[PDB]
Amino acid sequence: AHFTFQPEYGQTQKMNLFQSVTSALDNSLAKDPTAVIFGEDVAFGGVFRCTVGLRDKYGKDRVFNTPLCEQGIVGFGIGIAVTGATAIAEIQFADYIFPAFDQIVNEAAKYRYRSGDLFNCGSLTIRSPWGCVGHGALYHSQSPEAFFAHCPGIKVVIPRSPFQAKGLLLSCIEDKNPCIFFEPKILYRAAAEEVPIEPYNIPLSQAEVIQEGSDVTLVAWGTQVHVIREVASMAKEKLGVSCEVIDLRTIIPWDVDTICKSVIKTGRLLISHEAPLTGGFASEISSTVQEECFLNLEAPISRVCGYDTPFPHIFEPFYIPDKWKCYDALRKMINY
Amino acid sequence: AHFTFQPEYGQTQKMNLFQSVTSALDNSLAKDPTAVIFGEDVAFGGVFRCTVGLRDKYGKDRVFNTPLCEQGIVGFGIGIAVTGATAIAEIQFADYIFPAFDQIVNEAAKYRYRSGDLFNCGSLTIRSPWGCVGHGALYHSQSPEAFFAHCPGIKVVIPRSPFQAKGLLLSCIEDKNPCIFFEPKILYRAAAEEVPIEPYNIPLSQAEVIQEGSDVTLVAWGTQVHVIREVASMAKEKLGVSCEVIDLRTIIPWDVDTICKSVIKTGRLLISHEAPLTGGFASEISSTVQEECFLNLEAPISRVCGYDTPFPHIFEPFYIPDKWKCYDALRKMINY
Amino acid sequence: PQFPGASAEFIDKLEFIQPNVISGIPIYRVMDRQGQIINPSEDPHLPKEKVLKLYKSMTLLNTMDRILYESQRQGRISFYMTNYGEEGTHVGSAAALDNTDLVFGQYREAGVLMYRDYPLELFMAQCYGNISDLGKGRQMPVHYGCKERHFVTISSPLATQIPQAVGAAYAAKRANANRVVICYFGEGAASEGDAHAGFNFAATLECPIIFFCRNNGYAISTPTSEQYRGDGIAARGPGYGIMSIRVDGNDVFAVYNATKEARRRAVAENQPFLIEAMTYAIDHPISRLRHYLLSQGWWDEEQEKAWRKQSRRKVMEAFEQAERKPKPNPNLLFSDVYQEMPAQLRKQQESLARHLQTYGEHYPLDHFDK
Amino acid sequence: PQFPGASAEFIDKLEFIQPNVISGIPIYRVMDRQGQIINPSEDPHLPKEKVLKLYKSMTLLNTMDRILYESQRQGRISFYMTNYGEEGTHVGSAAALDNTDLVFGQYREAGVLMYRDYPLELFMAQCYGNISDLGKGRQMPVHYGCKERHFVTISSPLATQIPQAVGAAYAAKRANANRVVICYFGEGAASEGDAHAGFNFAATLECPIIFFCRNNGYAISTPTSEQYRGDGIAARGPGYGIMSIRVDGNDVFAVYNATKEARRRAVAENQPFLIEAMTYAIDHPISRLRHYLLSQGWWDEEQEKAWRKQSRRKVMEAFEQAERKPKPNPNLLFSDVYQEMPAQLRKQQESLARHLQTYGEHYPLDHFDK
Ligand SMILES: Cc1ncc(C[n+]2csc(CCOP(=O)(O)OP(=O)(O)O)c2C)c(N)n1
Ligand SMILES: Cc1ncc(C[n+]2csc(CCOP(=O)(O)OP(=O)(O)O)c2C)c(N)n1
Ligand SMILES: [Cl-]
Ligand SMILES: [Cl-]
Ligand SMILES: [Cl-]
Ligand SMILES: [Cl-]
Ligand SMILES: [Cl-]
Ligand SMILES: [Cl-]
Ligand SMILES: [Cl-]
Ligand SMILES: [Cl-]
Ligand SMILES: [K+]
Ligand SMILES: [K+]
Ligand SMILES: [K+]
Ligand SMILES: [K+]
Ligand SMILES: [Mn+2]
Ligand SMILES: [Mn+2]
Repeated sequence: AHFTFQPEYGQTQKMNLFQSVTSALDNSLAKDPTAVIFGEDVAFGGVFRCTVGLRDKYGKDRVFNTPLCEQGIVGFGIGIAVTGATAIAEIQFADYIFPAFDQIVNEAAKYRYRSGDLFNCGSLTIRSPWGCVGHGALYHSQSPEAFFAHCPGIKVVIPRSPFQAKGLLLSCIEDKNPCIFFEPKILYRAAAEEVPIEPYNIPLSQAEVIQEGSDVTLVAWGTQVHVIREVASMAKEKLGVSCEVIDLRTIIPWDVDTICKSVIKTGRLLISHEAPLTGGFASEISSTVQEECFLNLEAPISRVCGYDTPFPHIFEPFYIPDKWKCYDALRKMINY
Repeated sequence: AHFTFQPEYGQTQKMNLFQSVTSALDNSLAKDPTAVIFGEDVAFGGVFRCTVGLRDKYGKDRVFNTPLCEQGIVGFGIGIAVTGATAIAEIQFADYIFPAFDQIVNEAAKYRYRSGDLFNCGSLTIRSPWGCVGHGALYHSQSPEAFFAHCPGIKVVIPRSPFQAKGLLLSCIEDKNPCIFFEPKILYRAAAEEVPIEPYNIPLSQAEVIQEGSDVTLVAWGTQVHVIREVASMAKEKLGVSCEVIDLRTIIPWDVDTICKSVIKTGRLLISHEAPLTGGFASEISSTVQEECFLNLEAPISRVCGYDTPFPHIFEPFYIPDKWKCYDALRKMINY
Repeated sequence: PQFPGASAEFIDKLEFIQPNVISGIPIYRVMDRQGQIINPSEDPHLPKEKVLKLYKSMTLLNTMDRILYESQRQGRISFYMTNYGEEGTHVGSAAALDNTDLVFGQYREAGVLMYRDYPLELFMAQCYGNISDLGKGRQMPVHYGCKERHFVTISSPLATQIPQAVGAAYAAKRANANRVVICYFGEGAASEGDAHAGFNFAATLECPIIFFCRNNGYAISTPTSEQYRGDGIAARGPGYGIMSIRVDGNDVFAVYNATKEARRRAVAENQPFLIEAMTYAIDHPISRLRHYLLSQGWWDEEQEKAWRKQSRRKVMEAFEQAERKPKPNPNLLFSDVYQEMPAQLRKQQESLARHLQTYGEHYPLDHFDK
Repeated sequence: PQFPGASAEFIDKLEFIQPNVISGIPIYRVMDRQGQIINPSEDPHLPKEKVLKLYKSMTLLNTMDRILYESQRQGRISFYMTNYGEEGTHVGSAAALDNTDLVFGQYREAGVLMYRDYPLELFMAQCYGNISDLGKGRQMPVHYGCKERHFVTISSPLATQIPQAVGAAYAAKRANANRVVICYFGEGAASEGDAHAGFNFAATLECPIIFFCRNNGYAISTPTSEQYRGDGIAARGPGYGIMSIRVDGNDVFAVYNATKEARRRAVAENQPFLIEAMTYAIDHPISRLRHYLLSQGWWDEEQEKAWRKQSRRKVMEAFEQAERKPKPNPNLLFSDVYQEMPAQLRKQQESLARHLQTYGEHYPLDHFDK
């Protein structure tokens, strides 16, 4: 495997990431009688098990299958939400969100603005499996967040763990704005961690500094947080370099203040993501940090990203911005 | 109006931008017997007149109306192109390209790669009206280029004038890769210029330095080139500042070398575009220039872009990155 | 034959199923062009007050259209779509709904609002983007919306409202609302992928929705011969399992009757209905209804003249007031992007205010509020 | 009735048109489960060599499936979709095409390739992403393609190939090709917006295309009761003006006959045809054909045994060779993104080569070519 997963709210239970999604969804349906969950194959529990047991517990009218039509799924969800009801749509793989792109970008995102707040689809959340999985090739690997980051009026949120996933998904579901929640599918069955049984929230638009450091700031999200955590460890052991490791968590609106404050301290930034470099979200972070922290920068901001190709099958091990790529970039940046 | 339009190949004729598109299309159909043009309302000459006379000249089998379905129009075009025939699809407003997003991003862009070059849709071009028009509000104003810039396998091209439009459109039509050509609709009937009657090409992935300068590099595309040309004039007269003015022309793949060479000389860069700031293409240019020209930068790279909202109706004059906004940003940057 | 996908016999000869397009689904009509009821069993016998409201709503819409169309030709407003030929489809269907049934539509639906007593002042406020506009001047003209009157704000992208209308209907089912959703769209818009989505979802998910397709034979320049090759839109409904009918869109009573029966059954059965109303893209709904009124003794030329005058005055008073109002505060360009305003969006707003403090003479500040 | 959108009479009574779903379009069948021809006028009388090729193509596919399914369960390959239950729809339709008719499909179409003599070595090369793969190892297993055999490379996103197939057909019309395009998709995929696009465009643009919908009653876990409410996919065709038929997908002769007649008419008339083949999601096409062979005196248990053995050997020889081949040069991750390689993409490739020179011990370099 290319990563290693490692590491107040009442009773907890060990949960993997799919279970933690199920738990968030269950808590949501229990406390919100309007809430419904729908999409392709969600009734029998979903192709990644995220809705197991929910239809039996809550009823066929609340956990149900749609026809095979992503533009429909999203338009339908918007419609539920326009009435004030909580609509939790599933898109089976993030790779298949694009049919719904017009509904997301021209409708959901603009719904409140264009109506002067007479109508909204704030109670809509779209969740979808995301990111590489070792062998998913072009259409089971994609990381689409940068496509949505250019669209004012939607929130895009990506967790790094089961604890984070449940708190962030609850916040998406309860947030008064249409949210896309991308679930890193490689983590669904990876290692478990303790997750509270009862509902709790992790705030949107807030990055989390998971390790403090003074020489360089490393920023990522999803599975890639675990890659940069390992890179921090490699840098410490091999170079005596102290790395501040930050999980961005929310892509938009993003936590500009946390990232800038870190870079003012360290004077160096490396941003990493599986998505292709060109037009990737790292370009927005780099641009912004350069604008706010120009005088503090000791070296050029580094982006270690996937290459500007479609996501390959047999070449995946050569494509991903792995720990060795991140490490080397960091080494050069420190030597600048 | 918010802009002013101003300014070897055989016989020329004065043409506005729509006429120049018509002329490119006519030349294409004359010399390529496979070429067909299709989309909504193209048969009677199009809602912006870009196909006037073409059906009468070339036949109903070559210039024809489709049903009202953008996902169909693009899928259909891909299909024509898979056979080796030239397919020139029209999307009526760029704002309505999003239904076709899955066909563009998951199909057209990946067609060659995923087949190992057994199949391709290289002979596909999608042209669409683009950019603000003074009163187009949410759905007749959009600049979608940054959404497509994150997709390896497509080319995105935007002209600033009738001469440029015809040469760039011919190159898109003849290029062996699926191209999106965005036509700045505010220019369709604005001022004419001399355009060659016969076919000619302007290269893709090449920026054009339209005015040489030594104090600051200004970069834009489309109508915004005319805004920065005026800003250069304001800077010279009011501040004694020499501005190097660059039309990017091709969004992807973009001419990194031309922009970096300019910034190595001037030490300052301001990038401007009508599209919203966050996730806009200026972030890619800023990031990259920072990476290549770190030691040459005398000041933070400026982005003067539209705000991070949907494109408004009555507030348009306050929304656009006009000459005064660009000028002020430049003033501050020079004073840094 | 034991196949899960379909219920059918075997057949031992090869036979393709042919479309029946030359002999299509017939066009339901209640009154002829002289305003006479053809079949008394089909008379809705609407009371005089209601029939006059239908007539006045249709003619007031037409008066508004004339004034605002001219305003657009002069560039006083930036865009306008008229309702000519669609007055009867919209007022007749609206009259068959309950006042709280939620409406989705697009560009030809102003008559639904007019029937529901939407103020002339607010139609005009939207078209002028003035301070009275509850849409805060953000959308192009004729993109109307009213929460109070259950009329979801129009958007330009065609057919997007179709699967949305279905979701709203599904929600109303769950709420045990005894409410229907109606969704208007043209025959061109029916070519969009989102129409297939909406039709199919409404059927499989058993939603109380009326699909109301206006077929006027054209989508901008495109005749229906280039739009589809089956028997209009009505003939698609059965293939989705949707109860369907075609009606004469120049006959308010045909439209009313079809809509009233669709509404009754949709709410009771939780099943979608499709109505395809045949109109002309522009023997008019207003004339036909006028002949009906005369035959009952319910109108005359004196009333016609006085109403023409009164309605022109009401429209001109609203028009003049609308033109004189200021536009909203430019600060409103930044609100409602999200419910709350993100800090980075507030920063852009502050950047605008700083810019206008220095460069304000170059902006139309005197036309905008505060 | 003078309406441009439709050809129809008036009707003076209100009547909704009902779907006929309980008595659907009948299922065309040529032979019963014991392999007997039901109606001699429907016998295609295919010659013995061809019928044996149908049989052997179907059983070789099934043998391949068994071996590769197991390989996937063991993680030797990363993904696999079987053809079980779909052998007859694919081989029977493929046999009715001209060898140069262009095929678009997705995941259940390997039998078309097998019929067209695609080498076992190349099916396996794609599934292993090895050096022999003309797709250069870039796509997931079973995403086959062959230019030489006019079989357009499969992609994962469902229904995208439908409007593409229509464009290719339009192009073939213009080329005066005397060529058809066939487009395969499942009943689930037919719910996508792109299926509505494709169907409608083929009709209005008059394209020589056969739409071949496999209806096996399920899309992953979703039964057709949750997928649609009309009478399968066949009943949608007439609403688009498309000639339609339903066939028994376990009967190679029914499939062949429907496809052969659709092809004949599509090329001649420039009009689309829809075939909906009813199958089982997994009284099998191979058994039925086997009974037919026996009744003609064309096969026996000795031949069955020897072919089973020979085909297992051929598949195992290809499987073993495929597993032993190296994967392609990692440089191939960068080519064919565009036709040419942009300079900035070459820079990324050079960056990879520099990285592997230093960190190469951490990568599986010994498994990849050069
Ligand atoms: C997705 C999209 N594509 C194109 C347009 C441009 N457009 C505005 S109206 C129209 C024709 C619509 O025809 P129809 O639905 O039949 O309604 P009608 O105008 O005839 O009432 C078109 C193509 C649009 N608004 N949205
Ligand atoms: C656009 C998209 N959405 C979802 C998927 C995931 N998916 C792969 S196969 C399948 C079911 C397809 O059903 P059907 O078309 O009936 O074909 P069958 O598998 O029954 O042969 C789904 C939903 C996909 N590949 N593409
Ligand atoms: Cl007037
Ligand atoms: Cl429009
Ligand atoms: Cl006044
Ligand atoms: Cl000025
Ligand atoms: Cl085995
Ligand atoms: Cl899949
Ligand atoms: Cl070997
Ligand atoms: Cl290692
Ligand atoms: K939400
Ligand atoms: K091209
Ligand atoms: K709409
Ligand atoms: K596909
Ligand atoms: Mn129309
Ligand atoms: Mn199926």
